[PDB]
Amino acid sequence: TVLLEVPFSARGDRIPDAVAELRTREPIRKVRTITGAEAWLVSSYALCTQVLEDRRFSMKETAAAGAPRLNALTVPPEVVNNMGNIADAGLRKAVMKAITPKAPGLEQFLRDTANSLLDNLITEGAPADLRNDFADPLATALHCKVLGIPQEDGPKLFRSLSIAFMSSADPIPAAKINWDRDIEYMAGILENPNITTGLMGELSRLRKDPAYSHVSDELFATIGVTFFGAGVISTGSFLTTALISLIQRPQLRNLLHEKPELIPAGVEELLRINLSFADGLPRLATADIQVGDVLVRKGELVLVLLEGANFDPEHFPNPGSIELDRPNPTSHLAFGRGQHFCPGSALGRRHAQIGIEALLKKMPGVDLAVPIDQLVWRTRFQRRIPERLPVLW
Ligand code: HEM
Ligand SMILES: Oc1ccc(-c2n[nH]c(NCc3c[nH]cn3)c2-c2ccc(O)cc2)cc1
Ligand SMILES: Oc1ccc(-c2n[nH]c(NCc3c[nH]cn3)c2-c2ccc(O)cc2)cc1
Repeated sequence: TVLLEVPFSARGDRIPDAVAELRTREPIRKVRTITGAEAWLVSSYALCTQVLEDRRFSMKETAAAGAPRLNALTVPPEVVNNMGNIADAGLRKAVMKAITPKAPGLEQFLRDTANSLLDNLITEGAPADLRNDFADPLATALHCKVLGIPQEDGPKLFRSLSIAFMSSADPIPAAKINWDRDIEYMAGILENPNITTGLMGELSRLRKDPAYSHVSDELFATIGVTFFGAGVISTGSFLTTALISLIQRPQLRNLLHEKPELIPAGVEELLRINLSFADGLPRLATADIQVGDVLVRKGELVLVLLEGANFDPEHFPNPGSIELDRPNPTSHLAFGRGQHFCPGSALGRRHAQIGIEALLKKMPGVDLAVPIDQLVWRTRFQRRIPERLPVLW
């Protein structure tokens, strides 16, 4: 027998029985990644939070030359430190303000786009693909709006993502090609006088502001590419697997349809049980640090298994069930924790809440149109998603 390998399963509709067993017996244990490197897999809520809240477990240094790797880089090394670069350039507050869902028109844009997507589906008739023809276009449309770039440009940028967020043992030639092309697109956007709204609009004017004159010009285009990619792949994938969890629970579906004011509470539970992250979050130990029964050594790789924490019965009793009245409802790790907590968390919540609200209104009888085992789960990818999500209503 060989050392236990990660990831365990590409299926995003059920957590393996093995996670519970692992968490109970060995909440931190050694595993092998797809590159052949060894790593510590952390799977209890307590130890996951300890790692995420201790900056000596570094995200930046996972990109160091010769480090044990979860997967191959699909960005330049320094872009792993993207938020650190943004903060050092003085751009953190501006980036945050631009990607809030409280921007005027934004919530109405989401509703209009979702409703328009659903009407098209209805007109075509069942079956409909809720991933390719609903959740992902909605994510793509949203991030075009958030960035301030043409809606028409969305599908072209989206096409990079099935490779850009691969979880590969080896570097990917196509990833570099798409990167260079997408970076050039965003640089053009910065020079485009028509682009005055959203994130790219704000970055364009900060670029001409004397207070930012010494900010690297390549960081501006990089922010656009990375926030579009991360936002679209994360919201599209989350909404998709959230719709599966909802569909699998007709009474919850009915309840939220009847009482839509419960939808935010519903989405928060759907976030907690969400299996969209295919791998643990990687960190490199920059010191010798005790984690449970293991002294992690400087230079070693640690993987924070989000569903390990989020299904931990010591923190979330009956973790497999959706409870709209938990006393600790946002304390899940779906958005991470600590220094690198997701900057798009508000946008991600609203994308899901509005998508679900529109869906339940337009398709109250929504149900899977194929047996659940017929869903095709994407492999070697940083997210777990079904290639198609056929439904009827
Ligand atoms: C439901 C939707 C989303 C989920 C589940 C999600 C999940 C996460 C998680 C778990 C992390 C932490 C990664 C780590 O600590 O290693 C993260 C970070 C990040 N997220 Fe999200 N995210 C979502 C939406 C978004 C959106 C809408 C954006 C931007 C528009 C975004 C951009 C980012 C960026 C740039 C980081 C890196 C933060 C850093 O390095 O400090 N995400 N996300
Ligand atoms: O056009 C794009 C947009 C995004 C990525 C991307 N792919 N994978 C990751 N994640 C870290 C990673 C893992 N393996 C290799 N890179 C990112 C990313 C996300 C956000 C961020 O701030 C910094 C990088 C790639 C191409
Ligand atoms: O298993 C591993 C992990 C990482 C490296 C590594 N390669 N290049 C660097 N260079 C940055 C660097 C900063 N200070 C001293 N090295 C490091 C490294 C080491 C330890 C550390 O705490 C932070 C980074 C090598 C093997």
